[PDB]
Formats: sequence, C-alpha cells, structure tokens
Amino acid sequence: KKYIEAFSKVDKNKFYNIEDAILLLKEIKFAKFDETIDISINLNLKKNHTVRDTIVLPNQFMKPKRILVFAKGDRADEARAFGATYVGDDDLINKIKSGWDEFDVVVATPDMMKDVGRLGPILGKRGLMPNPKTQTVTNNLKDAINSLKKGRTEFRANKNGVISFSFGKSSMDNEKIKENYEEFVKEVVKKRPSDLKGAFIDSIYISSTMGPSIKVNFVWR
RNA sequence: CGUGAACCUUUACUAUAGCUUGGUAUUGAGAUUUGAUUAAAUAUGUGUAGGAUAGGUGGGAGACUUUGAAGCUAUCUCGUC
Repeated sequence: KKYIEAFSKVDKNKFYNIEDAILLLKEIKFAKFDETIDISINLNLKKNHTVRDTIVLPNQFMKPKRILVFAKGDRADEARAFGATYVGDDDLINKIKSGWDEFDVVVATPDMMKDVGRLGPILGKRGLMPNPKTQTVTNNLKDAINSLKKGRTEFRANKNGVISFSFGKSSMDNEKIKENYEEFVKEVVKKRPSDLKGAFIDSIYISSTMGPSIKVNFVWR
C-alpha cells in the first residue's frame, strides 16, 4: 500500500536532480524507522576492468563502528590515544580466534600483519582482514581511525557494471545527502578508466530503505 | 649466336570477350512465417548442509495489513517433480 503510493508518487520518465530526488524520496518515505538511503550507479564497466576505491563521506551518518587496532610497540598506545574502540595484541588475535567480533572493522600495522595472517580463516569470512588497498593496513593508524570516524566507505563495482553505495540516511539533511552523493560521483568519475572512451557512468539512481528508486539526470560538469 | 620475329600448346604470367551468381535501378500492392536487434512488459535462478528452490548486488529489522490478513481450495507457468 505504502510502496504502491510511493511508486505512484515517483516518476520514472522524469529527470529530477539530486536534491529534487532526495525531496521526493523524503515525501514518499513510508518507512517509519530512520532509513539509510542508498545510491545505485549502473555505469560502463569493462569485462577485465576492476572498479574499487575508498572514500570518506563528507558527513558521518552511519552508526559507530568498532575500530580495532593490531600493532606492536607504541602502535597500540598510539591507536588507543587516537581513540581505538579496541586495542589488541597476540592476545587480541587469540580472542578473535575464540570469537572476538565485538568490533566493526580491524586495522593492523605492517608488523601486526604477521599475526593478522592467521586471521585469514577468521576475518576472511566477513572480509575484515587487514589490507593496504582499503587503508586498513598502513603507517597511519590514526589516519585510518579518523577516516572510519568520519564514515569512510569502500565502493566496489559489480560484474554487471553496477554499484550500490550508502550516501547517508533519510533523516540526514538534503544538503548532506547531496554532498555525499556528489563526493561519491566525483570519486567514481576520477576512478573512471581512461581506457574507456565516452561516459564512464551510464545511469545513477537513489533508493531509500523502501522507496522506489529514482534515476537522476546524469550530467557531469 | 641475337635479353631477333612469327605461329602453336598447356594445370607459365597478366588481362579480356563470352557465360554465370548476388546487390541495386527499371519495380507495385498484399498476406503468412522464421529471425535478428531496439526498448518496454513480464516471469524465471534448487551444489552441499541447511527450517528450504539461498541466482547476484548493496540499502537493509521493520514492512505490508477491508485498496481484501492469516491462510483454506481449485488451477496455471517453471519444476532440479
């Protein structure tokens, strides 16, 4: 009923901008609970091309994430000073192997990767193993913690050239949602492979928790 | 003997008349059908264990609810029945 009404109130042939689409979604928002609005981008993706990056959203609208630190020497103390939700050691590795999963993400130092290697069979189930590609493993443990606090998220491209990121929540302001979407679009464009000629992104739409997806006018300036 | 002729031969080289096949112009109206592609409608997707038909992605814990709920029955498309 509510979904039918929202679908009726959404126009598929209309090309509304980001703010207009956010306003329409908020008006058609029949989900009583605060809903995180996602963005689906169906762009030109190459067969052998991999699309993956990480971007810190301009506003932190996601719930707190348990940031764990795995480092030796002064690395654990530095993470604790930066505000690590959990600071661990080989004892932390043993706790994880026992089932220590009260945190949302795990970051490790280059040395702590020696113990984190045993975390492949444990962390690899959820994909939380430390890595340098996503900034989880690096010399800036404080930088990774700050990005996680700001709401850094990893974007990936599907096998059909599609991606589905989170731009915030319905309760978040229209300006905040627009800023997050613009930052994500700019990051995607900058990651757009130069080996492809034309439009890197074909279409972009925004869908709420239950609201029908609305495709915005894809204009790059 | 001459980087000379002529005619003749052929699975020597390169062309060509003739013959042949397709497109197009002369050259129109119809109908049926096999397609392909364009989108849109719409369904469909069962390793294993597992509550069971778990295709994938992410948002994702509330949503739907006389605009006919649970869910009874008949029946249809798929069925790995």
